[PDB]
Amino acid sequence: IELLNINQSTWLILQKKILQLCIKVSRKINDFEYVAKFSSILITKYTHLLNQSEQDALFKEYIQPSITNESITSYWDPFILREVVINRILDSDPTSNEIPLESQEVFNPFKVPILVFLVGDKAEFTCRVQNPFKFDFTINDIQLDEEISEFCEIDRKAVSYSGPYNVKAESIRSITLPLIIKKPTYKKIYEISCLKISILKLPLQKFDIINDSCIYGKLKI
Amino acid sequence: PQYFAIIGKKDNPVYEIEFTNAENPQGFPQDLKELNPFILHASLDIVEDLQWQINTDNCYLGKVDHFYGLAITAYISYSGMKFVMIHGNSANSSVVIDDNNMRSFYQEVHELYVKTLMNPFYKITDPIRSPAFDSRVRTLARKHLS
Amino acid sequence: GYDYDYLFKIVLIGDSGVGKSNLLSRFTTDEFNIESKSTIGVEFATRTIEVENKKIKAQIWDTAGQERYRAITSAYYRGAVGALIVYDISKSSSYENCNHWLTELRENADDNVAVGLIGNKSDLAHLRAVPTDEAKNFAMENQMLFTETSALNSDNVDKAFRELIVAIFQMVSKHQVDLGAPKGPTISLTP
Amino acid sequence: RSLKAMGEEIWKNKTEKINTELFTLTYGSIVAQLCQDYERDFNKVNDHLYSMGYNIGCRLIEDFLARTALPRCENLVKTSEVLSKCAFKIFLNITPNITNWSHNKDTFSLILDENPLADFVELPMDAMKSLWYSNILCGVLKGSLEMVQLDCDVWFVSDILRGDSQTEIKVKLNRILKDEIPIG
Amino acid sequence: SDGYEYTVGPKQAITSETTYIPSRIYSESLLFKRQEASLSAMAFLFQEMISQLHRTCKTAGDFETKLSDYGHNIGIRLLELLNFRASVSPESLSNYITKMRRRDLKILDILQFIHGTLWSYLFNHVSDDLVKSSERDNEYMIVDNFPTLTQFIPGENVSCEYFVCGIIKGFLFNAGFPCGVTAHRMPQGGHSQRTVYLIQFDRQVLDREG
Amino acid sequence: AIETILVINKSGGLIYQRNFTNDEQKLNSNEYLILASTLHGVFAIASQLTPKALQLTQQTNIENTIPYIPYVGMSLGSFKGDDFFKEPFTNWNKSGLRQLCTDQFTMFIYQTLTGLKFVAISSSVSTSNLAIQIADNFLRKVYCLYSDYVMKDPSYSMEMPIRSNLFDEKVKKMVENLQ
Ligand SMILES: *C(=O)CCCCCCCCCCCCCCC
Repeated sequence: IELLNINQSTWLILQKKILQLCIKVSRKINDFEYVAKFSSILITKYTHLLNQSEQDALFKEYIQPSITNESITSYWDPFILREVVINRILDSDPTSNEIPLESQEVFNPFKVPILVFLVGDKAEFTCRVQNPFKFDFTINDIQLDEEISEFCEIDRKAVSYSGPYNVKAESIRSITLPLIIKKPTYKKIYEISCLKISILKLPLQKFDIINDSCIYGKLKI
Repeated sequence: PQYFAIIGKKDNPVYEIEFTNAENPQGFPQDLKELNPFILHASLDIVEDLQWQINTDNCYLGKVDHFYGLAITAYISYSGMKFVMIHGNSANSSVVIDDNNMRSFYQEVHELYVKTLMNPFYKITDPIRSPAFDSRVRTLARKHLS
Repeated sequence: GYDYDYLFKIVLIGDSGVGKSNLLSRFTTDEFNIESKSTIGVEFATRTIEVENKKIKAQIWDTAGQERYRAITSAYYRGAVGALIVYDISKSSSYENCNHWLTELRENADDNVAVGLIGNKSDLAHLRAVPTDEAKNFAMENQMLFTETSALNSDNVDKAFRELIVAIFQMVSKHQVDLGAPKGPTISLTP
Repeated sequence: RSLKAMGEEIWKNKTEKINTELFTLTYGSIVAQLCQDYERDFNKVNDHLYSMGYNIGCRLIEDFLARTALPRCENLVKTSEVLSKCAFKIFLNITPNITNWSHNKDTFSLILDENPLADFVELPMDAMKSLWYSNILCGVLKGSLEMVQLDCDVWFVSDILRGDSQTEIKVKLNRILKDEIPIG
Repeated sequence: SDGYEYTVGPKQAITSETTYIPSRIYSESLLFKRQEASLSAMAFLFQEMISQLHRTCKTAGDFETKLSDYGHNIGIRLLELLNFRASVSPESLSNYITKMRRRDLKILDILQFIHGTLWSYLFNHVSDDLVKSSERDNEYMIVDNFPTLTQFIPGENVSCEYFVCGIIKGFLFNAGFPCGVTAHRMPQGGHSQRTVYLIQFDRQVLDREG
Repeated sequence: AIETILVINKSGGLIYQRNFTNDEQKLNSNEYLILASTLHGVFAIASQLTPKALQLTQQTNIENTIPYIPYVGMSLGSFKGDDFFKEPFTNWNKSGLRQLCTDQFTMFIYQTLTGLKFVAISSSVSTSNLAIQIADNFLRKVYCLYSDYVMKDPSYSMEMPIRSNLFDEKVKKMVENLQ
């Protein structure tokens, strides 16, 4: 790998073929370490050169056992979950609940939303998860932060009853959840983009928020 | 058959193609199909070595490298573009390269590269993704290569 | 002393009898020829100011037309970049003409011209024939600065004038950036 | 001679020439980097090139009309004749034709027989329906004819690079604003 | 559809099988069609492009790099093509040629080529008095008595001339000769519109040459 | 013997006051602004003074053409050849202040079609028509130099004060030959 520039040359087909032989030999020897470490590189860098057949084969053969044997303790891309939008539902008429207001010169004319929740109004947390690969995985569970933790979290039993969230091959599939609130904030606007997720029974890894292109789309509560 | 490629200074291909002869239209059987990029990458080193030397024409290098019956020929243009190709047997021969047909082939392919380099939207790193270029190169291959 | 980088033309346009002649007489570089208002239509005042290291020269032309000046009074706004609409808070007649004055200004002068509106002689509190509230509301509807002035209430016109120029500068200032030689014998390699 | 032999002589021996492959390569570099800078938003690319051409023309009207000093055009005929036969002739070796005069005589079309700006060009496949390549020409036309107090609108309707054989520039006079200095 | 498609790899093309498309650029030859135009158009494009970079930039270094990059995209296209024309000895152009200009693979040959052919193409007259300073270790330099492109640009400072600097920078970079080319102003000979493009080569080439 | 020139952009306002005198320096820089603007205003106001005899009936579109003085300039930039032009041309300001003659000097005016004005103060006092014919040609050479070296300038905003060295040295070369 050092002879090439896997980690001066940009022959992606050749680099893919070398990485394929590398993982194949690493599995030929009883070494579950570099098989994992190179499969991660192969299916994070050269993901738009493998056809569906080889991608499915590689995922079922060399990456899935890497999941089972606790070889990798993270996820491959940071580009998952483009959109993280949140809202509040008005089940009754608008008048039922309203937001408090919280109570000889010279003129010249030549010179984002702040989400609000009362304390317990039922909210709605909709996140759009994008699958770039040619195989379909599943999300196990979702969590928020430590800084804004225990403030407006999603309900653990709710997500558990909802069960594992499959995501299709190339989709931008959405997940909608309820959201409980249990603490006030007085006057201190707090951000929400830490957003821990588990994927395929892995440890809950942090994932930031990324729009269509790099700009961090932050909303705050 | 034959397998021809155009490669830039950063050692990435901007074009690759393979020509049969209609007797065995699957081309190189199954293993040389996998082995073409690596043998050509090997030959690239010798092409680079001859790139900067003294010794008449020096754009056309002719037979530069050898392998299991593969004749590897190369041509260097002015921007470091390397036009390199490998000729194989018809499943049994001691294949030899023409001295003028491939010369003129590289002359016209370099003509095509020169005139498709000029347009402002084409960068050196990006590949030559042009159906007109592909059609012109293959109809040239029919006329000159064999 | 041609040190100024830019030269902005501004018209002190206003109604007759408004006291605008006394208005511009305070802030001046008063020298040279004077009393040229009746000579053609105009009298001239100038000033150099510093605006983040770019010296700016101003040209106050005080156009006036009584009964005969119809075409040239409009032609003097060929390339005017500022306006200083002068009115007086003593009679509604002077303020009533501001709509026509602005209409002619926008029709003839440069497109999207900066316009201020100055109320002369605000010391007189006995004949306030128009309220500052209505004047401010009128100022809102055109994106145009407003002020009222008096001899005793000094510095107001000066600060408004400077702020008008620095407002115009942001519009007609294209951004300007402040844009080891080989020493020794030589040998000629030409063929 | 009305305009033909006049402009022919002006271009023949009064002008300092220069190779135009330099000119077209320069313009190609500008319009190539514009796409990368604007992230392939070809509508805004066209708008930026329009501003480019307008800023060109606002100055260019002082070079032409000083190198020839033609009399003031009256109405939509001699102005078209100069604009076709001398204005483009002095600055480039092209004599574009005039076509499809409207019924009311308020619009006309320049046929650009040759376009030295777009000499060696292929637009990318994903931009052969939005990008007007030589929008700088429309910009300079609009700026010049506005500065002669002949305010008008200029646009494309077809280009040789995109599809159709003929390459067009539609020029429509909006209004002759009557603020042309005191007497000119 | 039949393009290269670098993701999938080299497609299989049968030699025996042929319907060409009207590309409109590959069919158009490039022999030497002379269509010389006025210097005024070039000058107006030059000053407007400078003005647009002048707005976009924030400092002298930004203006430096941006104009150099703008000129760097012309040398890339000139290097192949000008040599290719010079290969012609007095329809497909390739059926009028037997051998090419070799490669100008030497430092002196490439620099002499820019002295002779490139400048004669660009400004219609060969450049004057190519020199190398034999003082520090190596400092080549090409001097012009009257730069055509930036002639109208006033001011004793020289920064709007780097268009040509980028042209030579690209021409040398694509030929396997990295450089740090930069312009300087020096009146010597009563002209005072005299400009020296200093070429400063890199250690790779310095080791390569000997 | 032209001693001074000055040019007015489109709406008044001096933008060039390079004085071609040995050593006079009597007039302040500031008052030339009033000079140029007053000349502009007088140019405007003389337009509506055509006598009514010629107001309704001019019939004089044969004299507007101006003849070609051969080598008024000297003995180039964007232009090339022995001289900036060879043919005669036409007058543009046919109802405006063209000349102001005076015992000690003479002020010639040349108006560009777009609106620019060029003013030439000459100490020399030519039957008052040949003087105009010399002056219009010379001022159009100055206008050609202006279009060459002020319009094709990046660091020059439109209709603003002129600050250049090519332009001033070139017009100085132009005038030092014309005497
Ligand atoms: C009658 O009123 C005379 C009008 C004169 C109009 C002149 C039009 C000039 C257009 C020339 C465009 C040349 C292209 C330059 C690109 C840099």
